[PDB]
Amino acid sequence: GAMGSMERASLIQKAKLAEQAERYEDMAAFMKGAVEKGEELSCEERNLLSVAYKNVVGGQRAAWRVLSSIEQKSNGPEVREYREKVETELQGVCDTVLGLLDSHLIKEAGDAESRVFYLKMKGDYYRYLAEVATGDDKKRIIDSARSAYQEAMDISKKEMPPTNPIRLGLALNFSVFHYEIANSPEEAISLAKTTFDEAMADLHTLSEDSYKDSTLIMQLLRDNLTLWT
Amino acid sequence: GAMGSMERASLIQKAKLAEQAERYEDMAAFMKGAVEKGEELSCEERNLLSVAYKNVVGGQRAAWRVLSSIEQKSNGPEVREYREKVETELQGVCDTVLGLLDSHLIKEAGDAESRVFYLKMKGDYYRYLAEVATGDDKKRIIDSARSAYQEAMDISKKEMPPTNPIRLGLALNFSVFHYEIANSPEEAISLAKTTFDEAMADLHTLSEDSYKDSTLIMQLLRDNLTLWT
Amino acid sequence: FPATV
Amino acid sequence: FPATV
Ligand SMILES: *CC(=O)NCC1CCN(C(=O)C2(Oc3ccccc3)CCCC2)CC1
Ligand SMILES: *CC(=O)NCC1CCN(C(=O)C2(Oc3ccccc3)CCCC2)CC1
Ligand SMILES: [Mg+2]
Ligand SMILES: [Mg+2]
Ligand SMILES: [Mg+2]
Ligand SMILES: [Mg+2]
Repeated sequence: GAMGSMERASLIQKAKLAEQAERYEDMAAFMKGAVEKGEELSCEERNLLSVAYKNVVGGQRAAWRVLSSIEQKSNGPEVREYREKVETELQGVCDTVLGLLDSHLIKEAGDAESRVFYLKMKGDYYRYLAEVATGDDKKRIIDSARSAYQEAMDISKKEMPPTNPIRLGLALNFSVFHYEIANSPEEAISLAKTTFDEAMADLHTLSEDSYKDSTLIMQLLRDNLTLWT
Repeated sequence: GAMGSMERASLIQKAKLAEQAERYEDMAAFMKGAVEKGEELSCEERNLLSVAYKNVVGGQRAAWRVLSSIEQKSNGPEVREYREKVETELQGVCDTVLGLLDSHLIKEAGDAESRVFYLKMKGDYYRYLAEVATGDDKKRIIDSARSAYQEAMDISKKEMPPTNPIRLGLALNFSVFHYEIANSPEEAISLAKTTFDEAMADLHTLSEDSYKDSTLIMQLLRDNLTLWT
Repeated sequence: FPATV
Repeated sequence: FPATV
């Protein structure tokens, strides 16, 4: 690939620099490069991968929502055309991420944390595809997201404590999936509440730093619950 | 060019959509396309061109400053390499803008407003080149910026009222050039103060809408003067 | 627009 | 960082 000639450590270093410069497209390219070196990623490296693509796709989703809103309120072909271009670009980014997961992140992920993180990611990028899909494709995409999230949940509940930030993050996102995507607000609320409640009871085992990581995500669960109830 | 197949009106419409979606790279591409249709730009179209490239180059300058700061404080080659890539990209954008001005915006600009706007732009993109240049190249780039700004000022003082937002904007930017680039803070302060004072005296001739445009830029002159004195 | 991570 | 337009 385009980053194939750069040292693995240099790609990671440059991803960190790109993050500091808020150059998220660059950061994603560097992290794609790093994945494509063929070695398993560390916890820090998974964070960098996730931050990079989440920010790129975040920007695309924000742009798409703006354009769709203008398209809706406008009901020439320029708005629909431009919305479709952004849509295609977003689809391309999701396909790239799913590709990375397929080649070969998930298949080599043997530990709970790595496997859950990647399965969570699979769920997230199908969820983004679902936001812009229609018809039968949408139904299949939605079910694919649900399958990935559910497998992640199953592993997380068996192998990780309820304060694990990856477990918490997964539940947060899967809860949003239920509410916004699958139109299952009771499942969304139940998942968020139970996740919060189980984590609360395990907080006493955490160092100050881990306590901060876990309670941050718990706040986001509360924030969403506040919106939904 | 890449946008050569799209209708002129559609390019402009899509630039406006891109602005709403904060897709400034897209906006710049659409406006480049529009310029390359060969017709003179309107006041609104010049605004769209300027907003698009100012935002793209703004992001690059912000990123470059972050990276340079990290490079400075770090005194491997990754920081210098990445800073140089961003630098080259910024240089490429400035070259594109200067190219548009050369092919053929300035030469066809016969009215005061169009010619001053484009000469101001020439000054701005040499100023951005100057921020990242060194040695003899830097001195020549700086002098090129100064020449463009000075010709713009000469036309503006002869042909435009002192409340004209293009005249005001020019003076604001040329003042910043003097202070930050040419190390002439007395010239910077004098230009900003005199511009503010001459505009103040002409405000009584403006409609409410023009009053708002002019006083906005006058506030920016005051803001800079506050920093400098 | 709900929180995700 | 001073204002420009
Ligand atoms: C060991 C490992 O793989 N760690 C991954 C990191 C876990 C902490 N973390 C976070 O808490 C935040 O993002 C995030 C949480 C859960 C899943 C995915 C991402 C970082 C800022 C918000 C929470 C980063 C990833
Ligand atoms: C007739 C014509 O060419 N008009 C150009 C516009 C003049 C108003 N304007 C502005 O006031 C702002 O930007 C700007 C001012 C001066 C020079 C260049 C840009 C818009 C927001 C800040 C002032 C837009 C351009
Ligand atoms: Mg489509
Ligand atoms: Mg359930
Ligand atoms: Mg250089
Ligand atoms: Mg003078």
